Order: sequence, then structure tokens, then C-alpha cells
Amino acid sequence: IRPNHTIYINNMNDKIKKEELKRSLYALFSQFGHVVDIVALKTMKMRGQAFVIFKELGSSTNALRQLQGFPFYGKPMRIQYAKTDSDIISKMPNYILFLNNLPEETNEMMLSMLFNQFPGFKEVRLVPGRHDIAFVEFENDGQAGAARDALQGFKITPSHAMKITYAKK
Amino acid sequence: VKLTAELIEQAAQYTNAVRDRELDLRGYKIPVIENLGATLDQFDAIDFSDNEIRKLDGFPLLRRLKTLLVNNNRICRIGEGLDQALPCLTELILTNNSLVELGDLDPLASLKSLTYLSILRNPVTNKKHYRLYVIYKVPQVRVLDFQKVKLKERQEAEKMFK
Amino acid sequence: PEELQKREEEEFNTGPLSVLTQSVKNNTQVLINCRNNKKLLGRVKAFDRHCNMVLENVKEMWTEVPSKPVNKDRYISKMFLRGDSVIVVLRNPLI
Amino acid sequence: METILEQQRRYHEEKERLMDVMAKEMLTKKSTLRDQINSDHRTRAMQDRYMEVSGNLRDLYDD
Amino acid sequence: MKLVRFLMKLSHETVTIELKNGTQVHGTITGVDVSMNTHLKAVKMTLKNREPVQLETLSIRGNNIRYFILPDSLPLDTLL
Amino acid sequence: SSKMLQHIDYRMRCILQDGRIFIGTFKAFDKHMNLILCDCDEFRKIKPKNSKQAEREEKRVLGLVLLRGENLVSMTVEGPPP
Amino acid sequence: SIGVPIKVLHEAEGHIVTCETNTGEVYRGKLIEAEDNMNCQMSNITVTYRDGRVAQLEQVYIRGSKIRFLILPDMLKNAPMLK
Amino acid sequence: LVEFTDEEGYGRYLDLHDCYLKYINLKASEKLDYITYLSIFDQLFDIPKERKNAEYKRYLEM
Amino acid sequence: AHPPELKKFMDKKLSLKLNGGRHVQGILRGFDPFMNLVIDECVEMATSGQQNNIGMVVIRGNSIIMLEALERV
Amino acid sequence: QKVMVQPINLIFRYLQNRSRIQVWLYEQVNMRIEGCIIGFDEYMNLVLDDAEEIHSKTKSRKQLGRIMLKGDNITLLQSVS
RNA sequence: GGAUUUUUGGAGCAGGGAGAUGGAAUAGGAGCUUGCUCCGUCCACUCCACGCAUCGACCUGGUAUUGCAGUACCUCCAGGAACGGUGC
Repeated sequence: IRPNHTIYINNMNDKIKKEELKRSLYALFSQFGHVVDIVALKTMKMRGQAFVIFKELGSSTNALRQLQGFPFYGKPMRIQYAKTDSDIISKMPNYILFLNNLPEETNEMMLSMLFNQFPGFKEVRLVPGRHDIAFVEFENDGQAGAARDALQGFKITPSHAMKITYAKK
Repeated sequence: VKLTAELIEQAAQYTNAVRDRELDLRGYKIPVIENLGATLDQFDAIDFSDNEIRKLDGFPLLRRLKTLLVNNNRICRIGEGLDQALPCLTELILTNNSLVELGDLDPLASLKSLTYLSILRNPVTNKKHYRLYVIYKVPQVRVLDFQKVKLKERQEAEKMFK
Repeated sequence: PEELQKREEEEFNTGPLSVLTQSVKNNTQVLINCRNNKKLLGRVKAFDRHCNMVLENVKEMWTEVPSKPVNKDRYISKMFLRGDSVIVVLRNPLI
Repeated sequence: METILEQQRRYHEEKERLMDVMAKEMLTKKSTLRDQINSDHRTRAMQDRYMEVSGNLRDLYDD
Repeated sequence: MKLVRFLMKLSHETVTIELKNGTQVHGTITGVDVSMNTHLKAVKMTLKNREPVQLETLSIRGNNIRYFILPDSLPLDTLL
Repeated sequence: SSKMLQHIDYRMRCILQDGRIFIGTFKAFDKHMNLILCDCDEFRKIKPKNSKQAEREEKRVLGLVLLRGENLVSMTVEGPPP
Repeated sequence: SIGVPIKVLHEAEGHIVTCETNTGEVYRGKLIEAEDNMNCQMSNITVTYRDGRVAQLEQVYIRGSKIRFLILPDMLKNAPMLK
Repeated sequence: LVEFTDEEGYGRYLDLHDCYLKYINLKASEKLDYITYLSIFDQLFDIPKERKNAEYKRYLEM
Repeated sequence: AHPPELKKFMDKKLSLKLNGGRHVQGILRGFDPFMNLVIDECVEMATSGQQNNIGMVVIRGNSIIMLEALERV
Repeated sequence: QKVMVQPINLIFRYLQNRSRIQVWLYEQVNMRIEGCIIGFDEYMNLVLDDAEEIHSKTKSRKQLGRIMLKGDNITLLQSVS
């Protein structure tokens, strides 16, 4: 299952009122991240279920890591990633790091996505030669330090974990 | 970094998911709360996730507020004179703090209009006869830790510490 | 234009607003009932088609229940008054 | 804290500054009524400060 | 002649407008238009049987005003 | 001058004829003084009906509001553009 | 011409709006057609009747002079007339 | 301008127009101009305007 | 001075809601730009349950709050 | 394709038949003024012959004669005969 | 450009009756303080006519639904009625 912003919730108590449920869900999920929207429907198809839409993907992962089987209004709730993305989300040391154990398939955009998180990247070179190797260059050294600290042991495609080291002269 | 009106004026001001007026203060590492009256009483819910607030105090008179969200802070002591400044509160969200003793929850009985409380991830939850002491202490709360109060809890709350 | 200005003066001389015209002629007070039951005793400086008024020396009297209701009055010196709130304009008031 | 020496010295100095400032005002020319009354009201607040500082100076000699 | 034109030549004049819903708005006029809508600043606004609140500015619609209280220091013959 | 255009996009409080209060982001207006208020909340004063009951204010969330101009009495500002 | 608010109201037609009449009755339904003088016709109306009595009417036509206000759908908050 | 009104002109004049309006209400008759009102306030130790035991006292206080 | 779009509601059974809480039902027979309606088979229904058939009436437009289509239109 | 009974036609039919017309009142549910319509004009101001107020509370009818009921008061024009 | 859907307003005013019922710390008058008596302003309870009937929100107990969606509102039974408005 892929990580989404919206967490789907079933196995809730359906006897509570919808507005009390919405206040209680905003209370229960204000801890993990910023809740932009909650969808609580009381119709016979969708009663007892809720959807909580978050701004960031990490807070949904934190909510799924914390609230496995949370006693909520007398019922242990079951939270999953929701199968579909939302409406609102769908609408909205050295500079050079040497990377090893990189997936061959990895797309350029993907690499920018993972590495770019710690800011602006000067350029990345993938190895057409020794495969699964790459050089990631950051414009700022501070950014590079942060990436290096965080990235090592990074899990991209769980089969492999990346090893990142500072480039050596 | 200390909190001033400057971080109030720049922060996100909007309508929340439960359709109240919201000011967001996520990720500011605020240790002390002061100078909130520049919100001009246009708000019903103020978030305070990820701040280093040691004590929930310094709260000025804001009448329209119905929710305080104090998720993941370092509340070891609590303020006592809160009900005089937040008269129409309905939710207090005190999750993931360091409340340890039963008497530390004692100022919360002063809010008459209080209906929803959340004191989860706190050491004060760890001790025995906790929830009945909250009910026997603050009777006006209808939802405690997302568990609705029951009359057996009211009876065994009245029975103890007589 | 100018023919409308002669038309409005002859119409205000002969029509229903003549008394307001008379109130700006010899400068006597009129008693004006308002929609919130306030009587206004005062001269009129100027008026228009809508009976909007600019008024001097106004005594606004009205009746307030606290029992028996009392005739609490106030003295507004100069004022403007929108014309849709005017009920009744009587040219000569008795006292 | 040197109440005897430092605090009384500072309060005496602050009084001297207030006297110099409202003297500088009474030395300068005035041109219109608004700004005359404004300075005279300003000098009143300075006198209120002078009286309060002189209060505190007199209630700091028992110890 | 229309008297709304008399009212539009009032700016920075401190009036007290009595509205149609028993309201008393004491403030200085920043603007009146041809439809008698009055924009005031430095407003002391008292609703019916309520305490006087104060507002930085107000913008009253024209039909909702009932009468004015103009200042006594107003030469109206030059204003007409 | 077009004075209401200066008050545009502000958080504005609008007083209706029956006594309601509309706090909304004042987006647009016209000749009849209709209003478009984004994120608007209405406020009804509630009569106490007792000697000892207080007077409360009930707030409804509305959203995007078209307010017809014949209802409007007076508008004041509450806040800067959010 | 036509004002910006009545243009927004015309944009709101086809969507579920909520009228409040002068008598306080709340008519929430799909705005079939709106008019320049704010005459609104709505289908799938759920009326509140000012004492709580929520009934369901179909195909009402509300006179615009009696409309207190019109809660439009919030998805029109990004309309280019509002800009 | 938080201490003086415009008619007072910062110590130049005193506004007695408001007091004149309260005075019309107090006498219950309009036979009295602003100039006639000022002649009343030129009085010092002579005959009073109204009987000194009447309602004139509340006005005199204000 | 645009006429209302009541061409759907013509010759259809309506349920008017007039001011003062008054309620009349009937077949809409015509309208003007003022939304003054002409109602055929007009039955007035008061606060009491009994309903007075008043036949053919002219309703001034400024008293109408609402009109419900009792037929499908 | 449909032809319309505009209300001036029907008020003029009330004029032509000289029928006694009951007139409801705007924001006055108690009183209904009925009379024979002699004539009417543009703003629906009516004149009535032998008009009478009917207060529904007191159930009493006060005779007036020839009145000119101003048009903005009218809610409904009902024919009693 | 004051004659039915917007801007010259159809708005204003008052909360049923009774009882040797109870209170105005600092704020009623008169019998020219204090004590007492009388009369045109509230809240709490009781009685007649819990002012009446309606629906929505809401609290206790039991009970049913385990369902992937962009929402006036959502299971049912019984008790209580703190709130809102509608007509008398």
C-alpha cells in the first residue's frame, strides 16, 4: 500500500453524533500534523468511518505508527492509508555526496525528490558505468550535511537501503 | 525564540476542518505564551503543536475561544487562572505533556463550560484511580480522552475520596 | 434643467410639500412624526422630493415606559433627517 | 545595591536632566497656541516624573 | 434641489447618525455618496439598549440611517 | 471616490437589519451594496428570558455568503486580509 | 451593468446553495437558475421552516426581495470575479 | 485632540452649545437664545436663573 | 424590469407562501415583471385546517416569499 | 407557446364585472378590505365602492364607502362574488 | 434613478392571573431618618392553562450496522426536557 495524506478510519463508534465526531477527530489528529480536512459521513454506506486529510505525508505515517488499535469511544479503531488520494491534495563534510546501493530503476525525478528535500541541489550524476552509484551535489554545504546525516540507511525500495558518504578529494 | 505579536500576525489564519476560526502555531519552539490579545477575539481555536511551553499560563481575556490545542508540549505545571480569561472553552487538548500528579489536574475544574478533554500521553494517566478522579474533580466534562463518561464512572467517582 | 427648476418651485409652491415651502417661507416650526414615534418640533432649512430635511432648533419628544410612560425629550440643535422616516408633517403646531 | 550612593546619584542626575529639558523649552520660542499647549502639557508630565523621582529619593534614607 | 448633495460636502465632520434599528453611531464622516451611504471613522457605536462599542471605521448603508445630528458649528447657508 | 473598495478583502463585520452579525472576508460588492463574504460566520444575539440567565451569542459557520443589500445596515472591519 | 455579487450568484447556479428568506426559513438546494434581481429557483430543497421543521420541497422559486442572504458553495471561492 | 474638542481650539474657546441644549430641556421652553444663555453665565452672586432648590442643580453640577 | 422566469410554473399547481405566514395553493395562470401572480383554483389555507377555495386571485409580487411546485415542472 | 393572464387584465375584469373584491393586506393578517372596484391604476392603487374592513380577530366589518387603498398594502385580490 | 426581489424601511411596543411568598448590601417617594404602612420596575419556587402543539440540535441506558467518501441532518426504543424558531 502506498503512503497517502488521507488516513481512512473504520471500526469507530457510530452512536456518537457527527459534529462531536468531527471535533473529536480534529482533537485526536491535531497531534500528528495539520489536519486540513476531515470527512465524516453518517450514511449507511459510510457510517462508522472517517477520513482525515493531512498536509504532509510524514504525519500520516506517524499517525499510523502511533494509533494502531487506539481505544476510541469504546472501540479499538483501525486506521489505514486510504486507497484513493483526496480531492484537496490532488488539487494542491562536503557539498558532494557519494551514493551507493542505488536502485538501477530509479528515475531522475525521484532522486531529485529524495535528495532535494534537504534543499536546492546543484546537480546529480547517475552512473551509467558502475551501476547503483551516483553523486549528489548540493549548492550549500549546510544542506549537504543535513542530507548526509539523514540519508544514510535511507530506505528507498525496501529491498535496498542507501549508503551515502561525503565525497572525498 | 520567544513568542510575540509578530509570530501571530504572520501565521496562518483560516477556517479549520471543524469549521471554526483557526490560528496555526506549529513548529515554533515557543517556551512561554504571552501577548495573545493581538488576535482581537476573532478566533475559536488556536493550535500549539511543537512548542517548548513549560507551563500553560499567560493567557489573556479572549471570549470567543472554544478550543485550545496544546499537542506535544512540555507542560509540567499548569496555570490556574485560565477560566477568567477563556470563559467559553469547549475543548482542551493537552496531549503529550509531562503532567505527573493528580493535583496538577486540579485547576481544570474551574472551567464551567468545558466539555471535551484530552490528557493522553501523560504520566498522570499512569496512576490508579485517575479517570474517576478527573470526573469527580471536573464534572462538566462530557468526553474524557475520547471516551464518553458513563454513570458507573460517575458513581465510582463520587464513592472514592469521601 | 432650468425648466425643471421652475417646475419644481411651482410644484413645491402648489403641491403637497407647500407647507415645507411655507416652513422655509416665514420660518415657523413643523411637527414631524417619525417611524420610531419621535415627534420633531423644528424649523426646516431645506427639503427635497423625498422630504429629506435639514432642520434647526429641533425638540424631539417621545414617550418612554420605565408604571406610566414619561415624555422624555431632547434638544437637537441642527440636524439632517432622511425622508422615508417622516410620517406626518403638520405646518402649524399648537404649542 | 548601592542605595546610598548610586541610586540617589542617578535620581539626582535624572532630576537635573528634567530641569535642563524644561529649561530648554522655556528658552525656545513658541509660535502657535497648539504647540504652546502641547509643550506645557509635555512639561506637566515631566513635572509628574520629577515629583515621583523626588518622592523615591526622600524615602531612600532610613537604612 | 437634492439634499444628498448637501450631505456629500461633509468630510471630517463629527456627526451622530441615528440608524433605523435604534442604533446611535457617533463618528466623524469620511465619506457620503449619492445613495446616502456614510463611511465614518473614530466610531462610538451604541446598539439599541446596549453598551457603546467602539470601531475604527464604519460604513453604514443609506436607507438604514434615520437622521443625523450635525455639529452646531456648521454654516449651512454656505453649504446649500 | 469609491470608499467600499478601500475596505475590500478585509475581515469585515456586517450588521444585518434583524440584528445579525456577519464576519467574513469582504470580497466584492456592487451598487445595491450586496456583499460577497468568504469564510463568513453569522452571530445571533439570544434573548435571556430569565432574571438570572445570561445573554449568549450563537455563531453559525456559513462559508461563501452573498448578502443581499437590503438586509445590510453597517459594515466595520475586523482584520487584515488573511 | 450587473454587479460582481450577482455575477457570483449566477456562477453559483447548478450547485447546491442555501438561501435564507426574510421570514428566516432556510432553503438549501441545488440552484437551478438565478436572476439579475436575485430571484432564485432551486431544486431538491430542504426547508427549515424557522422552528426546526426540516421538510423537503422540490422546485421552489424564491423571490429575491425576500432573500436575507445566500450561502454559496465554497468551491466558488477561487472564482476570477472574486480575484 | 484627546484632551480638547475642535470648537475649544486648544484653550481659545469653551463650547457652551451642549450646555445651552441641556438648558433648553431644563427650562422646558425655547424663549432663550445662545446669547441669552451667555448673559445667564455672566451672573455671579445676584438673583438665580431658576429657584436654587429646583432641578437647576443637576445642570449646574455638570 | 426583466420578467421572472416562471414559464416553467405556468399552468402548474403551486403552493405560494405569502407574507404574514399566509399560504395559498393553486394553478399559476400568469405573471408580470413585478411577479404579481394570477392564481386559478386558488385555495387559501389558514392556520386552522379548513381551506377556503377563493377561485381566481391576483397576488401582488412584494408579498410573495416563495412558491413551491406541487407539480413536476 | 402559452398565453398568459397578466394581472392587470384580471383586475380590469374585476373592474368590468364590478365584482365585490376582497383585498388582503400586507403584513396585516387580521384585516381584509373588501369593496367594489370602480377603478385602479399603475402601481395597483385601487379605489373601492362601499369598502369595509374585516378584522378576522373581532369578526367585525366596518363600512367605509369609496376608498383609495394604496397599492403597496395589497397582498391578494380575492373575488367574493 | 422614494410605487412589489436589494438604498429613502411595515416599523414600533408589551410579555397571562393569583397567593398573610422571599430580597433592593451602596440607589424610591409619602406619612418630613432609624422601625412600620402604602403604591406605577426583576429573579426563584408553588397553583390555574409544567403557557400550548410541532420539528431540529442534545444527555443517559439497551440495541443494529464493519461499510473507501467528499456532506442541510442521519439506526431504533424509552425517559428527561438546559436551547432554537413557527401559529394561537
